[PDB]
Amino acid sequence: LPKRMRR
Amino acid sequence: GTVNWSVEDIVKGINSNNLESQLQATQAARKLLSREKQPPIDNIIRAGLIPKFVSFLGKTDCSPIQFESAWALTNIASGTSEQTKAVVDGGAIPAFISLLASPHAHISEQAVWALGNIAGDGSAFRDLVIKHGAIDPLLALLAVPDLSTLACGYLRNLTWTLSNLCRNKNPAPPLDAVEQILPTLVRLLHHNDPEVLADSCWAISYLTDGPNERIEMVVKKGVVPQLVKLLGATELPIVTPALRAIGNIVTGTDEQTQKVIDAGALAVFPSLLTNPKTNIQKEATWTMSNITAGRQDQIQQVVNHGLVPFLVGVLSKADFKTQKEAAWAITNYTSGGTVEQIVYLVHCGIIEPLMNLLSAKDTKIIQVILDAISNIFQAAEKLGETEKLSIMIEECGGLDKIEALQRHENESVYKASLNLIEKYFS
Repeated sequence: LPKRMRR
Repeated sequence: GTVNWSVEDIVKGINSNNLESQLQATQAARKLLSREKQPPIDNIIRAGLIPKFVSFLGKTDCSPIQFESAWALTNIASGTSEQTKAVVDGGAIPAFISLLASPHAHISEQAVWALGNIAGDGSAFRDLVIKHGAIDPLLALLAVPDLSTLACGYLRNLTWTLSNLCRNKNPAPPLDAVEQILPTLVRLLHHNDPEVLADSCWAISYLTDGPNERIEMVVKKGVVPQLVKLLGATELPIVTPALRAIGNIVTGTDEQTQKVIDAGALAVFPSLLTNPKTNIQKEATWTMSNITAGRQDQIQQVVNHGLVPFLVGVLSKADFKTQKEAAWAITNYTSGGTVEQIVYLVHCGIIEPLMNLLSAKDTKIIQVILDAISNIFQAAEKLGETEKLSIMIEECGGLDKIEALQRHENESVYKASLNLIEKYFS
């Protein structure tokens, strides 16, 4: 949750 | 087909002087970085592509390459601290902050996301994002009469990025930044989307995890009633951060705690203290322990709401960590309660599960339990009823436990158990 990759 | 290029192909395209070839290779990079099986972030970093992507962020006349490099940089920034650092080191922060002004919602959304990953790395990058001035353009993205007119995924990404600006400690975010952000958080706490609500609650729980001046910044905005309402939600991803924020708040002053009680929180605790999720039971019991450490009229509200039997129940059967928090709740109750209230607590059946817990392999819970026992014995002396309680403790196998604890490694354990044996079991 603190960092999120897209796809 | 920009599907499955090699990094060398990507470098060859990005190094051409052909904006359209560069756009093609940047999209190839993006598709490489958004596969889930081990995206080759380090090979992209090592190829030296980050400065190129960052410069593509400023090609306002080619919005597609803005989008593709924004997305690629977003996914690099999602990685380790070293990878996020590489993005920051390429000058990405002010370029993404400029992109927040873009007329294309998908591009400004991607800049929001990238800034959220950067800030989510930790205090230093969070504060660096704040110093470059991200808060005002972020907040301006939400200056509409009705949040419901914004795209769902857009509003969710903004909320998540804002909560990352609220997150982390040592240091906590700048006071002025928190004050700038809080009115918008309050508005988001009343939105109807579960995910927006969950992330707003997480942000409030971050802001309330600190000293009482931070808690007060939040409580002064009047969000506690709304937090209690969310505490009653059916969606666990909402109840978890609402409960954490409420528990943070009751670690503060007795007047802040009182705001939580005034808002009606205690009426939710029958279901929280029997909640099927172990973490909810643990956090609700932790919250109860910081409420029983309050004033006697607050202990009295706990009693009136019928919550002493629920504390007895969680002491009798629960995950061990929950039982430790219940032991704390009991020792706080007995330390601050009137004799009438301690008597009530014994009448509800506290003694036998307290005794059963003395056979646990955790030193601190044994200290906690022995302290509670001593407090109950002192209330008993105040009533000349120490013999009755001695008999109760002897009748459920407690005396055996205290006597065996006389011979114990910890100093406080053997001292307190020996005190009890000599003062009341002789």
